[PDB]
Amino acid sequence: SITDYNYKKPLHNDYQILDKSKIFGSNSGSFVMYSMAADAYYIYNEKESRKRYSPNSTYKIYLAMFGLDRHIINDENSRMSWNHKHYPFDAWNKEQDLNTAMQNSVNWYFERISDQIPKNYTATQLKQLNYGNKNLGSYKSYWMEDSLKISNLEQVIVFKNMMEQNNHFSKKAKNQLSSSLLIKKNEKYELYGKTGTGIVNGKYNNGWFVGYVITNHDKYYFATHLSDGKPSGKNAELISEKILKEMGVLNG
Ligand SMILES: *[B]([O])([O])[C]SC1=NC2=[C][C]=[C][C]=C2N1[C]C1=C(C(F)(F)F)[C]=C(C(F)(F)F)[C]=[C]1
Repeated sequence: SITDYNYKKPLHNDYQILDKSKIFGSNSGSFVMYSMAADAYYIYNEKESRKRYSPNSTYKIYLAMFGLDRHIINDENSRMSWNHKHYPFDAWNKEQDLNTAMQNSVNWYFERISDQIPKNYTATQLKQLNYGNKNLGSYKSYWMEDSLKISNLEQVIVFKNMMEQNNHFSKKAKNQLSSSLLIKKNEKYELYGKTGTGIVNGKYNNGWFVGYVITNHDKYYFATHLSDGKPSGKNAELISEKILKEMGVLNG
């Protein structure tokens, strides 16, 4: 409870300090990146990077993986019919597959997955993944400004480990998840990721962008968290992309 707001485990790694305060501007937060070739971490605002926040829609990454693992969806059929409930976003008011659900951050699709996953399986997975505080609370949308929290630094460690280590998750599930996360591809790179946005009292409280980049030469996992200013998922994405471009990760 007391420091389940904080990730205190140190890195058995090389960790390079960054200054991206100019790109963040009047936004508060942190940026973490890991290079697979260097096996090294680059961090802006290491202090903020270890403070745990609700993952919001970034957790859909994991609900997707859990849904694939448990065969709730698969590569032949990940489609789910709209139940004819009018949401205030037209992209939600229709049938979805994993790709559209992930792209448009359709809560009801991922809530429908969560509803079919037994709590004991989720507790086991968060323990094995080392996902943040692993706090499931009431087990009702626990990832949306609720009990479950994770740090920006952990967003990178946990995602990298889940994808890159040989674990109980199949390659095909990781591949289908990856496809759902692809944002941009040109001759130089592929950019994958997921936004998250928390809203408290009609105001932005918490912005995320978690993802990875494949180039010709390397693979980088990264995440941006915004705690203040204009802390939206969209804004976290723009900041991520400016930082990655500057660092030579994104060309073209
Ligand atoms: B996840 O991205 O963190 C979920 S975002 C989310 N969930 C809800 C529930 C109720 C009301 C709003 C809401 N949002 C925000 C949202 C956004 C945006 F604010 F983040 F921009 C955008 C969209 C969409 F238009 F579809 F792209 C839907 C919801």
